Amino acid sequence: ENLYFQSNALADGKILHNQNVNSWGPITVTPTTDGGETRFDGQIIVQMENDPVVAKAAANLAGKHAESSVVVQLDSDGNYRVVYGDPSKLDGKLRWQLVGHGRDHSETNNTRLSGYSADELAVKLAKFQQSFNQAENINNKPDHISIVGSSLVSDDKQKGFGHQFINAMDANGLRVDVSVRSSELAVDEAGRKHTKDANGDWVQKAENNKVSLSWD
Ligand SMILES: O=P(O)(O)O[C@H]1[C@H](OP(=O)(O)O)[C@@H](OP(=O)(O)O)[C@H](OP(=O)(O)O)[C@@H](OP(=O)(O)O)[C@H]1OP(=O)(O)O
Ligand SMILES: [Cl-]
Repeated sequence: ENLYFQSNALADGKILHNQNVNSWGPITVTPTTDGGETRFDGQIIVQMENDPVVAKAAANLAGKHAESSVVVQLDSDGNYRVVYGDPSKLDGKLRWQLVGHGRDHSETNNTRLSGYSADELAVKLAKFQQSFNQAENINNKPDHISIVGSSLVSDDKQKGFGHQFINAMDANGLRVDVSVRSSELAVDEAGRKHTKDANGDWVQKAENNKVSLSWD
């Protein structure tokens, strides 16, 4: 069990590959059925790097709400490809879940998601919104961003990547709520997230491992 999770922890993938989306490996979603109520009418799972753990996590997240999820692979040039789902159905309250490995540890934990600083990520997402909305003729923006990478906010939840990111997103014209984890993070086969607690056990719904940043 813990074997599966440490193997799937979303930190420090050895080979960073975020360039040229056409060269990325595909994903296949296996829709699952036990994931009950979601407040989002639709969501985009944004795969930020070509890594097998990241690809698997993105597919698993999609499978939890297969009918209303779109998976996009998004590269360093801002080119993307829709690898799962129907962008034209995205309506109502939307979430984006960003999937990638956190890297480059500091006193406030990881400083990079899929090779991007908080500010670079915000720029990439703002360009992505513009490009996607015009290519797919959608006009919807997220209400929430869930950061699906390991340890991207400080242990005390006051500093780090998540804070720089929510502020940078707003400075780029996207005011959104952001959920982000201070612990190691992994996604199971049902698309549920598990975090590593203080003892070192992989656990579910540990609120001390997550913070939800908001414009109150
Ligand atoms: O309702 P549940 O089955 O317990 O699932 C929740 C819910 O996700 P769904 O949209 O899939 O229902 C949360 O979404 P919120 O409305 O709270 O945002 C999500 O939180 P994030 O959006 O922050 O990712 C949370 O994830 P976590 O385990 O980090 O709380 C996740 O629970 P699962 O991990 O069990 O899917
Ligand atoms: Cl709500």
